[PDB]
Amino acid sequence: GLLAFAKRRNCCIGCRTVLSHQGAVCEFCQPRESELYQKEVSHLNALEERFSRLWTQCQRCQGSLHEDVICTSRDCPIFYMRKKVRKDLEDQEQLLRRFGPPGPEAW
Amino acid sequence: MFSEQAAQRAHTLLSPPSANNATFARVPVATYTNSSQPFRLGERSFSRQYAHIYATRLIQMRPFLENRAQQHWGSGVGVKKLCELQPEEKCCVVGTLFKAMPLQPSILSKYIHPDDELVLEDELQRIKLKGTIDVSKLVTGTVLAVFGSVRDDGKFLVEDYCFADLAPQKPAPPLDTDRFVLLVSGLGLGGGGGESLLGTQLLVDVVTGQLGDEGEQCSAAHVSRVILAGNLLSHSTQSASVEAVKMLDEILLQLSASVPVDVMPGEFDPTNYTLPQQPLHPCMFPLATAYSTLQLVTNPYQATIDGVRFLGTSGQNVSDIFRYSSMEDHLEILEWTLRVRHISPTAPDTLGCYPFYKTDPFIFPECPHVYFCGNTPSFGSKIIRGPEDQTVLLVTVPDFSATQTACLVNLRSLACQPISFSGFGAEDDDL
Amino acid sequence: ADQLYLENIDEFVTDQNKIVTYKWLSYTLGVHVNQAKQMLYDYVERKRKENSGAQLHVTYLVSGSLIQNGHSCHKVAVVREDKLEAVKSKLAVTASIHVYSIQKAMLKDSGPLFNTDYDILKSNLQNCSKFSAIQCAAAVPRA
Amino acid sequence: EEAELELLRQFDLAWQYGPCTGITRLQRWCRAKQMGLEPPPEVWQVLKTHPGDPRFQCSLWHLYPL
Ligand code: SF4
Ligand SMILES: [Zn+2]
Repeated sequence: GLLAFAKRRNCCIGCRTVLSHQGAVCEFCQPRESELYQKEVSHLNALEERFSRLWTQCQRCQGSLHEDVICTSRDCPIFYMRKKVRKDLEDQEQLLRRFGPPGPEAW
Repeated sequence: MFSEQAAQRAHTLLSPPSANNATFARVPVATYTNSSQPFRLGERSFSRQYAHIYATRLIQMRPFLENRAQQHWGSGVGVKKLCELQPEEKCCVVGTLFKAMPLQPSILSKYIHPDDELVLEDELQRIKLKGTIDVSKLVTGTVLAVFGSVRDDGKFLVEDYCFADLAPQKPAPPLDTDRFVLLVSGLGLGGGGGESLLGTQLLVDVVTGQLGDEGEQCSAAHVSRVILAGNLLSHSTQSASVEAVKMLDEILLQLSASVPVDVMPGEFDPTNYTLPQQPLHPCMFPLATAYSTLQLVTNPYQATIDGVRFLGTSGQNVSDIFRYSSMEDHLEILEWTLRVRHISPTAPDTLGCYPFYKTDPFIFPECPHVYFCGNTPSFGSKIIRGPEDQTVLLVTVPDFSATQTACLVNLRSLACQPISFSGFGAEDDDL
Repeated sequence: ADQLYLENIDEFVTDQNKIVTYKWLSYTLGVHVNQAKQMLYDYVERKRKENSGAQLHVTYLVSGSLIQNGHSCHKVAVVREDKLEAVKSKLAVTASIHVYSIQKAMLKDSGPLFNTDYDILKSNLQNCSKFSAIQCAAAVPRA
Repeated sequence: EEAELELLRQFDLAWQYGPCTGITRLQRWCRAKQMGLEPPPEVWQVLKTHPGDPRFQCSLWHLYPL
């Protein structure tokens, strides 16, 4: 009920201080930013490796490589373990867009 | 080529001091164009499934294989869908392989086993395959045409089969004065020796213009570009990485002073895991981003360097094919990858990629003049011909941490020469 | 003129007991790189013609072409004082000879010859193309 | 309506336009048109006389935790 009326306060990635503006780093903890980018891209890297091992296992348990998967088997660990990594990746991809882009894209 | 011209003058340096010493200038790079835009991913939405990729791969690769099976087996054509086959009748089928291997790990060194089946699959159904076909040279994900008949046990008997082949290739303009290009891979900053340190120092000292006589300084001034291809920080164990980016920043500063440089992410480098790897973020390089001669690019990399067009990877497709096949020669695997018209056919089944849905971007749409690979254990180079007028130079770049070898590519004669660096070690010839 | 760098090298080498590469002796005295190699050859020729029995050890550099199995490679090596002529006779074409370093008491491997160049780079970071034979034009600090 | 909701349900299961349960309906219509397989000009003419309704502009199983 109340959960819809969010404010979505941003927070510093280094020391957890809520503040106005969208930049990821805090003004006291700004120098140590290359290390804080280094940290958490090795987490995105390990979530990417878990998405792909799971969503292609359903293709081999199903039989076909060219048509959709429909298997909501409640006794398979595969089901609902393939559902949460989509959201982990959704969240961890958006935390790294706090940092700018590493280049242009319209050239 | 290079070492021929490096002796073409007089030698001044075993002499007492002089009034003047010669200087030179770096040759201009008056044409360059990056055309690796299908690998730069701006939106990056997950939450699709991997079935949109196989369907567009088949739909795009089908007319090439029909048009080659016509002129390879005769225009009295018998091409037919997998469901409309009658028992014991001669026909041609165009489909996608699937290799059914045990010993491939599931969720809960080679991996080929003496028994494993091939299955030809289309969008609606599958069929098994036996006959005259290679069981261990082929991998899951190749699209091909095949000739034979449906037998009585439901299986299929194969007589001969054909691949897609090389794409068209427009000719390049010839050059006036020879320009060179240097290729290095796998420095391994973080661990791997001390002879690698003096090797890296001697390499940057030669290319920057600090070392050797006026022969070497005249010949290293003609090197137009530098390409560093993946695996810059070799890592011993993840769970070190913070102190290595400082030294990589210093080295890229000392190279960005004189030459233009292109830097590519590799197997261990701070980027994503899926195959169109995005460029490195500039916030890890404070010093080297002062100059506009340093560039950070995608792992898959195309370019047009002085008319000659380049395409390369950091050696992740070739070792993946090496895992699940029987071929050993990395130059042969690179040429085979060229022969089936796909940079990485084992994706996604054992090599992860992004879930595209509009068009598969690993199909070759044209033919490159040069086509290199990444972190291969030894040097190799070759020239191959097409059916039409298509010639391609194939280079495998060695790994600097063991061999200490780089490659020079001439842009007018189109040849490749190795360069090797070796300081003296703890060597005493009186024991 | 000559006595300036001759006395500077004679106090750097034999008194402070240091290891002098050409890049260290070009960042100390503000000299071109080739002129620094010529300076070191001048010093070693004078003090090896004077006495013949000094406490002096040299290391050179040899570069040039080679053919191992058909293919033409280009081999570059930093070599000691005993093994020069054999390395010169293994090669096919010769392309570069100069001097790399001198020592007081003999080392065991190529260890400290990287430490010296690295440390003298470490404090001198706004100039490395300053004494370089190649001066490009588009590389000036812009971004 | 109630006849336009079966035409879209028939466009969504024809195998000659693609394996589509992850994307929108108009994206799959334009994907087939690019490759030009044979999109019909009626599954377009109901996706223009409507606004952003989730029971026209969505795949059949856009619920359903698959
Ligand atoms: S969810 Fe589990 S049971 Fe269902 S297809 Fe995937 S692997 Fe098989
Ligand atoms: Zn903070």
